[PDB]
Amino acid sequence: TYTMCDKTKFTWKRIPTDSGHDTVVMEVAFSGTKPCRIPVRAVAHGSPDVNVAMLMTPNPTIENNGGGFIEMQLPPGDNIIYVGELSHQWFQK
Amino acid sequence: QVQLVESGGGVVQPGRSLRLSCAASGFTFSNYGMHWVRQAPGKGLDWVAVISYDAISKSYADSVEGRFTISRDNSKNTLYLQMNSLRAEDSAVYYCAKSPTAIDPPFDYWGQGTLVTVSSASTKGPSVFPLAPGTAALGCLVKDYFPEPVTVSWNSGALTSGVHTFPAVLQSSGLYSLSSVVTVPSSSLGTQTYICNVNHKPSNTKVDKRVEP
Amino acid sequence: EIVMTQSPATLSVSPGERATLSCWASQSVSSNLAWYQQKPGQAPRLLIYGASTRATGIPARFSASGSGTEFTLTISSLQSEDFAVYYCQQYNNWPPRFGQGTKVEIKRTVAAPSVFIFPPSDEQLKSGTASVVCLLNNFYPREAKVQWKVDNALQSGNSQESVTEQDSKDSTYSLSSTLTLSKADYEKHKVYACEVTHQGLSSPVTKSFNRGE
Repeated sequence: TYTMCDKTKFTWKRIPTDSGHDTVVMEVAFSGTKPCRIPVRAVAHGSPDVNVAMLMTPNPTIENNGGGFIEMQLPPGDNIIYVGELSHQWFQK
Repeated sequence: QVQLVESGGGVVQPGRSLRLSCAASGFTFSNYGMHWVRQAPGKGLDWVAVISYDAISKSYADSVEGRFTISRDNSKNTLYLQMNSLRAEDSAVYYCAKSPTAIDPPFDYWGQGTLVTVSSASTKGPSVFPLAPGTAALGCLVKDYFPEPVTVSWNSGALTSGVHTFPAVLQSSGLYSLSSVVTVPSSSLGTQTYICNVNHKPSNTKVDKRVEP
Repeated sequence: EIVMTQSPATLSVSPGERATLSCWASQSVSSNLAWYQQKPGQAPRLLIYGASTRATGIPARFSASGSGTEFTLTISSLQSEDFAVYYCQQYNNWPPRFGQGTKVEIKRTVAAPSVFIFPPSDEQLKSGTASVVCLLNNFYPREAKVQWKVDNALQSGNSQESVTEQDSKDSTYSLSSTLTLSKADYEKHKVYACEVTHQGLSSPVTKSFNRGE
């Protein structure tokens, strides 16, 4: 029942990083109106219409005090991760 | 330049429905969150609802949840507020407001507002009575009309200095009454004619009234 | 629930002088705090967002600071068009909440009202009601007392008052008071009087007429 967080207000607290457990982890900070559900997706380079982000954290939120951690699995190759308008490249082995 | 134009307001009876709309121009509508805000006569601003740029996210003030529905048409650049089960306390000027981002406040641009009056009263034009006069004063009593608003000019607008048109009062009868006055030189009463032009657009009531010493 | 409290309710400032308005939140809203200006009869206009950032087109004499639970809007040199109702709005948490507003009016010298009394017209008397109108013209400050007297007996419960917005030319207020009687009650009495207490009058001023003179 939360609204989707304003896509213009995210920044990297931790850019996408190898977790050690065959997943990608990251943390965003959010400067807008809370609480809200984080819009997160990923694409493989050249394929902008097909989301490839498989979330281990399926319902990531920014609570009034807390939230921002995201864990996902990505398919091999060049990918782009988007949290709102915020992006980062990820090359997956 | 960014432009927001509301319509759909008027008189509606308690329990019934009303749809407001807001035509947007001058910006890429589908990139921005949109909000509705309301203001009862003489009172503060009151957030009503939000819809995100892509219509996926919606949120409502407690006072209207379950009764109001916000929506938008991004191809027609239009915002909507469907208001069901209207109560007297929903009466207000309703503003649409644009977000500078995807859904959050603040409200960077505002429409002009549309007046919503929830009431069982019947639309009625005013009686207009004269208020007859160094300095003299004279005027018009604009009594027993519904709904707001009424406009009043003097000498068809060729007289504005010294004019005061007062806020209307709601009387016990559910009807409004206002007065409009002007102070003129007493030496003018013998030669200059004074006429107040009252316009009650809700009832198509246009009344000119000569004020005689 | 986040409660937004503005202070003070009303602020009188001489032109060219400084005005300082406060906004308190019941808990922290970080920097997600906006200020709006609304002039009478117009939609609000965004002045400040992000607690301290001036919106597009806002003159440099508007500045704002604060964060957490305490915020301040300052107008360093108050100009004629800066006189309005100012609202804060927190948007750190859903639902966004407006403060109740601070009115900023012009301070000027004391001006006593000019008082005028108007009997009911014969046109209105045909209708079986009588309205008696008392005008208090161009006074300052806003606080004023009207007392109706019918054959020297003080009335209550049968009058309604209305006040104009501050005049942009001379910064005064005007007030209209209507005493409403039935035609029968009106014709039972002779002396109708309007008694006015105001800071600019060294003693109360009475305007009266005799029914039928």
